[PDB]
Amino acid sequence: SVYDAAAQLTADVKKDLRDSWKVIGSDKKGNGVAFMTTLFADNQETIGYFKRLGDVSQGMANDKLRGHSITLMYALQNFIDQLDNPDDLVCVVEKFAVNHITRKISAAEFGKINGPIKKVLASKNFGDKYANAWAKLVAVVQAAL
Amino acid sequence: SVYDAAAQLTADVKKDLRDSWKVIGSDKKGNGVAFMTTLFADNQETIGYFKRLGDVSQGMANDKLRGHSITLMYALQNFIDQLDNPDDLVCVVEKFAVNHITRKISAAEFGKINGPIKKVLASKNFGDKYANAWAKLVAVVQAAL
Ligand code: HEM
Ligand code: HEM
Repeated sequence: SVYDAAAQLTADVKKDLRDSWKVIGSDKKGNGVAFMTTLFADNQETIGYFKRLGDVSQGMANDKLRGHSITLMYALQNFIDQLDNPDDLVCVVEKFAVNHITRKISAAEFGKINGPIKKVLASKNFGDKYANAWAKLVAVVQAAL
Repeated sequence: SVYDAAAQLTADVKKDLRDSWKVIGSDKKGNGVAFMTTLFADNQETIGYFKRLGDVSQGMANDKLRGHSITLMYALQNFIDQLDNPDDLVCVVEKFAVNHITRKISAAEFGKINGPIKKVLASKNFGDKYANAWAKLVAVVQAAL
């Protein structure tokens, strides 16, 4: 199933992912926090999963949230680096899913990250074309949940 | 404390970490798997913590082990990237510690990774000077467990 989702990552899709990541990944702390604070603002209900982070309204200044946000970006870095080898992408995606499955995060719940990603990409001037590419990457993860 | 341990990362220690990582981080899959197989060989008692991975003697052929090994390298990449800012290094280290604390991995247990790191580093022509540099980085994580 994960392999089938990975099949949607065509040559053009992988190219758009790498080009956008070249910019997005250049500031992991800034964009990582941007992803999270946008998620919490557009889908307040997701905050229920992050009680451990404490006062998330503090944003960047919250050490726990900042730590989580930076770390989140290295999972994407991992995914992006394995794009040319389906076997490695799949094993890393399934490895990543383990803890999220334990947390009872469904594919539908995980999909809520698409909105924030689209908004952050747009703030960097990466249009719908790029948003659709990232949605496909997220779909690979969703297939493992 | 983790804040006191982070201060132990002096100028030259950070420099040796970067120079060695430039080579070691070049092949995350190969070196990551080497780290793990060496750990399981020198400390068979730690295999119990990785029951989910299955037959760990299969090495590279074991998809779950390969997935974990590659992922492990991105945590180190994270640490190396935060060396410039002690505040970020600390929040990233504490974030990383959460799941290991939940698994009841003690500071002493975590320290068993020092052997494997020294051996892989030696196989790449990086001697004691570098092994000790990495031990100091590992000590920062140990302080958070
Ligand atoms: C593309 C998006 C995402 C990425 C790359 C990502 C990445 C990560 C990473 C690397 C970790 C640390 C390792 C672990 O514990 O598994 C993590 C932890 C976690 N993730 Fe995900 N995640 C994403 C989306 C989500 C979403 C949408 C939710 C919830 C609706 C979620 C909830 C969690 C929680 C609760 C933790 C633990 C936080 C803590 O207490 O420190 N993740 N995630
Ligand atoms: C250089 C040291 C190490 C690094 C960088 C590292 C990194 C990681 C990462 C990134 C994960 C995935 C995220 C998570 O679930 O927390 C993880 C999982 C894990 N780590 Fe650590 N780790 C290290 C050493 C150890 C040691 C020494 C043990 C115990 C003897 C250990 C036991 C575990 C276990 C059991 C898992 C879950 C494996 C699975 O079911 O997939 N780790 N570690």
